[PDB]
Amino acid sequence: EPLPVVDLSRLDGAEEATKLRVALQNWGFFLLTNHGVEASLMDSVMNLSREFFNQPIERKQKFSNLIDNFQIQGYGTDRTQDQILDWSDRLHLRVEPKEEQDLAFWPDHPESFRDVLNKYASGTKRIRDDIIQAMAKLLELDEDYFLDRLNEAPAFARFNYYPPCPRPDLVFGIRPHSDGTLLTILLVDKDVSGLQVQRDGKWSNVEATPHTLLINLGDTMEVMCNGIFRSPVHRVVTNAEKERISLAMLYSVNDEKDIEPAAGLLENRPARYRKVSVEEFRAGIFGRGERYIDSLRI
Ligand SMILES: [Fe+3]
Repeated sequence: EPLPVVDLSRLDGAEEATKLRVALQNWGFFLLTNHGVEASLMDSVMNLSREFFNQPIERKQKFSNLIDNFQIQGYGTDRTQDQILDWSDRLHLRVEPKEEQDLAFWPDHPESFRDVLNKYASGTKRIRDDIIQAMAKLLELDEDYFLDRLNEAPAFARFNYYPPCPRPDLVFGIRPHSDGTLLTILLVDKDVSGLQVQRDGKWSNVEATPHTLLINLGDTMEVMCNGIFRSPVHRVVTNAEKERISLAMLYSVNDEKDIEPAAGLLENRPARYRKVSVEEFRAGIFGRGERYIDSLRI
């Protein structure tokens, strides 16, 4: 079976909005086409990123994360826990709110890197709003339910470089996990991403065609939608033949309210998840064998 394709051009109107529902229900991931981000900007994100990661280690470490919160920023794969078996180099940048940016962690070379990221992040923010408004409608909440919870909310840019692994094995790479976000927007450089999603025990490949985006909702959305849609467990395996690049835009909600299923979804529909503080939600998704939001089922 093929990866579901969702056309942002047509996301109003039952035909394409229902395609989104059957993709959220069956795959958890979907491929987004006609999303309004120009192809040459996506190319630049990928190419300038590759250029940043192919530098000598000394240049990259000038942006290395500092050590004295949970969401570490800068260059490295630390989480006294460097993640050697990820087989990956990483750059993590807080992009939103724009006020809270810290340019000491943004690469100054290639010269365009900052401007290209900020340009691409304006496009994915708009995609986030469109996707999330469609979902509110699917949930038969009103258009702007989440938009209000998305004000001054954190958004991170996670850049991944995966050099080839001569000895691929499942102990290497990104291990099975669900995202903690409200929404995740992923940009990959090639038609081999290594990204896989577990559906009813089975792992399926998630591949992007040229210049499309891979979207999934995270655990924040699953609690808020009372599990009507589920945050998918996924992993990124290693590759012996090619190098790979990706950028994930990681969209969370703000500190204001608490994380609980939407009241408008609760008498024949009891709440599947307990309410908890955004501060306790963060600590639990960063905080392991068992999956955090399971401990919220009740
Ligand atoms: Fe993930």
